[PDB]
Amino acid sequence: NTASWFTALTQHGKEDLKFPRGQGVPINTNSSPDDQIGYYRRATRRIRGDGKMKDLSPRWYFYYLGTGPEAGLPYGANKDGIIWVATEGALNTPKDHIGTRNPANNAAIVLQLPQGTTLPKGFYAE
Amino acid sequence: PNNTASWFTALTQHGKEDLKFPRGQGVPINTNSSPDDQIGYYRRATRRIRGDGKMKDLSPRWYFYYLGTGPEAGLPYGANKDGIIWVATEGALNTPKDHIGTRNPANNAAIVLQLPQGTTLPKGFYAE
Amino acid sequence: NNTASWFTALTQHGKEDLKFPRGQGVPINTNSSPDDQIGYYRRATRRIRGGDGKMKDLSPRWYFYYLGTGPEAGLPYGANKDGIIWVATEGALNTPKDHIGTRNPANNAAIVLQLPQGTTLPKGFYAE
Amino acid sequence: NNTASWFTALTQHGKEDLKFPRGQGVPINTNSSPDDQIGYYRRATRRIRDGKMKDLSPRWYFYYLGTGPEAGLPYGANKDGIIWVATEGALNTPKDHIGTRNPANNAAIVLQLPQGTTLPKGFYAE
Ligand SMILES: CN(C)Cc1c[nH]c2ccc(OCc3ccccc3)cc12
Repeated sequence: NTASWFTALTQHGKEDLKFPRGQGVPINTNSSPDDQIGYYRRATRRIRGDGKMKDLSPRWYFYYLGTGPEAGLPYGANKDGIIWVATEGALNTPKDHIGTRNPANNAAIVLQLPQGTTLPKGFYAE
Repeated sequence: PNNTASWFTALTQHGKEDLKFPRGQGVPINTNSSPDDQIGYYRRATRRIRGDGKMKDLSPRWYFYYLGTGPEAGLPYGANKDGIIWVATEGALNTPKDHIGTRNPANNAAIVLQLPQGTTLPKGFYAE
Repeated sequence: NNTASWFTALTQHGKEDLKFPRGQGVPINTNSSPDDQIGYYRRATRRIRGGDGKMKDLSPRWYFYYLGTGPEAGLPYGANKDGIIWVATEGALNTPKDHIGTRNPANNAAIVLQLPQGTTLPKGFYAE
Repeated sequence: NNTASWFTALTQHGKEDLKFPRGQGVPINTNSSPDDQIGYYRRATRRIRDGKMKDLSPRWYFYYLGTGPEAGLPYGANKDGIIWVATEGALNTPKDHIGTRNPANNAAIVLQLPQGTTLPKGFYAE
């Protein structure tokens, strides 16, 4: 059982998450500038108040390049539910030394975006 | 700064009943806490949202706060107030849990809420 | 002998594999104890001859089995195996559940798969 | 189906082949139990193209007992390119519950040995 190192973004709108070029990577003080590159993956949630199934707001979780459920996807690969982000000067190499989080040992880092970042309409952290 | 929060994620109600747990159950599991500390209250949070152009009432959410902490930190166990329901396990202490306090959401993530062994939640409630 | 899940299958009508948040996803079984609430879903894929005469896959079915029972009775909880996903209810014992075992359809109907109130499912799956 | 070691490789830059003392050599995996700390390293030499053929430094990959390209080998099995290792407290049972890694959805774990572990000469975790 693995997990993102960070908490999620919640989507309230109808369109997929998308950051402008050069933003989107959560702050992690234990990472280096080389490490600042990854993807957000959508997690869908469904529940049962009597209209059978109700789709809740999707959530989007960040994973460093080369880790997570899509560890094998190269940066920029087109896949539904996957969107790519990177900071200027980050290296296009797998971040196996960071890997993913095991919740039995570490709670998620509160997701925080760098000063001046623009979240698209409808998206909120926590 | 100046951000207070429940230590746990919310129980959302899509049914019509207020939250209620049979006496002895209903406090979420917190591996960083003792059985003395298993006492507190859920508190109701209302919300609206915008479908579009429609002042759309949303599903109530309930948040757990340990006894003596949170928005009703001053209220004693069992005090009657609309939007507040009480919960505790057997053998928990009727003492304020100031050492646990509330969560700083900038500093710590919420604990996803899970009722302990053999605890069901009323119809129309779900964790998220 | 040869046996069956105690429960009817969950069919995957979406691209997403079956998954549940920790604590969630064990089928409701009034004949069962909170100690027993631990197991796995196993994907069963069927092929069929299509109208063009080529084999083609049907929608995958996911069958629940209590821990220590069924086709993967040898696996400990959390084992890594394609087509196997794990579920456990808060406070279930990580012990093999050989006392409840698997079903003989000769003398036992399957229990209609029902998930506890407030269970979050992935898209493509439906909770009756 | 086609899988990979859970860990990055040990590269043999020298002429010593792997060998650890009693109870040493199992990589640090916090998603495993004292029961599981048992398995083998398997050599993987690669060949590269002045226009002749060329060996590179052999890469040793760790596979838990019961898993990998030699999953049907019991502990202590004698085979060229196979070295065996176990921690005190481990079980001599196939660890199919760990299995091997699909790189599509899991990054490699950087191979790390516990403090005090002794390595032969010429061996490095790149
Ligand atoms: C939150 N967890 C602690 C749940 C967990 C309990 N017992 C496990 C055994 C294996 C596992 O994941 C398999 C695995 C992971 C990394 C490397 C090899 C194999 C996960 C778990």
